Amino acid sequence: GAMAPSYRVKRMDIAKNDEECVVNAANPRGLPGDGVCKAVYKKWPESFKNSATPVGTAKTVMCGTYPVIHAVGPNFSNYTESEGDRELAAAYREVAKEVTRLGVNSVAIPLLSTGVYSGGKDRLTQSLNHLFTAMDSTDADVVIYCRDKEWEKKISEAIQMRT
Ligand SMILES: c1cnc2c(c1)NCCC2
Ligand SMILES: c1cnc2c(c1)NCCC2
Ligand SMILES: [Cl-]
Repeated sequence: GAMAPSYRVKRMDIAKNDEECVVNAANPRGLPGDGVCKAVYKKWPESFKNSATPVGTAKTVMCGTYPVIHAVGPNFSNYTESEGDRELAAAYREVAKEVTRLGVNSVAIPLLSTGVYSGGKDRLTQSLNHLFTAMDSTDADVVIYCRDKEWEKKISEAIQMRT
């Protein structure tokens, strides 16, 4: 575990992370995809061997010895708000199981279902709160990756609020 497990946020490409493993915002079919998934495909293409997994699950595949945790958030275009919320919570619980199993001291994680899968809604608070519910009981250093300057401030404020 980390000596004083923390949450941090960085605004940059998750393919440049400084952590012991990465969570991919994957699609269920293990396809290269877009956004976080395409950056992950470019950096760790070997990790997409047999990475297909259902919605609400995570499947880890090694790129050399570096673990890529493929986490499949729901596409809110297809799910009801209610069923989408259940699957988004579930995907993060499966990420916490994998991070624990791998014995890493740190993990890079994007906010699931906040981009192309958001159904055109702002889901920062919803996705971040499911991330916390899952990860609070782990002792890995969690580093959250985002792209948007305003999201960086809101994530930073949410982390600081609880400290
Ligand atoms: C997250 C992912 N990609 C990028 C950024 C952040 N910032 C700059 C351009 C590329
Ligand atoms: C491409 C690569 N990394 C990231 C993104 C896109 N979007 C969210 C933050 C991390
Ligand atoms: Cl997304």
